[PDB]
Amino acid sequence: IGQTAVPSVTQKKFLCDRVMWRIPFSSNFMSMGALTDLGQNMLYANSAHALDMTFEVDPMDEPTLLYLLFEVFDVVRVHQPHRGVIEAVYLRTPFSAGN
Amino acid sequence: IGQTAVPSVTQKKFLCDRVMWRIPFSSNFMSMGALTDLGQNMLYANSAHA
Amino acid sequence: VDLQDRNTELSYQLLLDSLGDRTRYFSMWNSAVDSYDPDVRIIENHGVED
Amino acid sequence: LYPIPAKATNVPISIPSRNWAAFRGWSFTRLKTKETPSLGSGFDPYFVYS
Amino acid sequence: SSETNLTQQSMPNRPNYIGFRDNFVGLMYYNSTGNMGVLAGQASQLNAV
Amino acid sequence: VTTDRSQRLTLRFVPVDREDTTYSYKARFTLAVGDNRVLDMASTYFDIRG
Repeated sequence: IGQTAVPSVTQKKFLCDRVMWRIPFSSNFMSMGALTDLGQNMLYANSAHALDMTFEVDPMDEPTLLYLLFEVFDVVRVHQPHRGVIEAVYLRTPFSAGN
Repeated sequence: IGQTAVPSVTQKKFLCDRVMWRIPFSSNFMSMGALTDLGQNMLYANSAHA
Repeated sequence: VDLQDRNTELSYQLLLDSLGDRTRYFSMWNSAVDSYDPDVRIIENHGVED
Repeated sequence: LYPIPAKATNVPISIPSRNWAAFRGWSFTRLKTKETPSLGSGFDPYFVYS
Repeated sequence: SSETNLTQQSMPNRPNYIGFRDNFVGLMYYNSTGNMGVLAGQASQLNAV
Repeated sequence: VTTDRSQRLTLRFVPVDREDTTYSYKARFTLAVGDNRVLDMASTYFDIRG
């Protein structure tokens, strides 16, 4: 700054921290519903697919984790047919774990 | 070489400087046609192998 | 029927923010969100009015 | 969760073959290991942090 | 070591046989909804178990 | 009764995926019964080394 200002170079960066990064599996990236259009194409596709992801990430001097959420429908349904009892059915649609 | 020749061991190698190695997915390794006989076999055209 | 690859604790902290306002503290459920002073996080070095 | 070694910068991962019907997408973020307990046990003697 | 300690007596340690259970009982999770095994038709992924 | 195509009597598969938690171990196999074969599941077993 001023009349003796030193020759200079610029650094641009950002933060956002309470966030976690999202990628909708949706034919355009909008929320048009909870059960996306591609999520329905993969039903009528009737076929198995594998997946690779490669994340490029800044080096850190300490061991760190990538945390993934495969976004999914994890759900329960609950039935109560007599005074003594409760019966629950669980489902998890991609990434299932039985019943 | 010669009469004072020193006891010696043989070393063997080959070079191949513009090729890239090939392994045809063909039942006898020959090119019988551009679409091979294994690429339209009963197995590989029906089932999702790893 | 719980699973080793669910995260119920994180899921609650997100659902409470979607239902209400996390900037309001509530001693009953020990609800008082982890925060920071943003003037510490991103320094605005205006100098001083001296 | 997947490990990122100290000073690593590409973090590849793969999912074995499966079905993606009703799949919703991905969310992702970065954690420190010392700031993360393993919930796979009743107690975590390597979780030296609070 | 002492003149009294000449008079110590020892007894063999109790026998203890360790190995896997009959038919390998317990080595696989059966009847646990938390760790349920899978036999599923790829690619419908409907678990038959 | 018996085929005279070349064909294995016994197959060994290796885990397409595995998990190694504090209290349990997982393995995933793609058990592939080819065309013109049938598997009595009573003939299968998991071979563990450790």
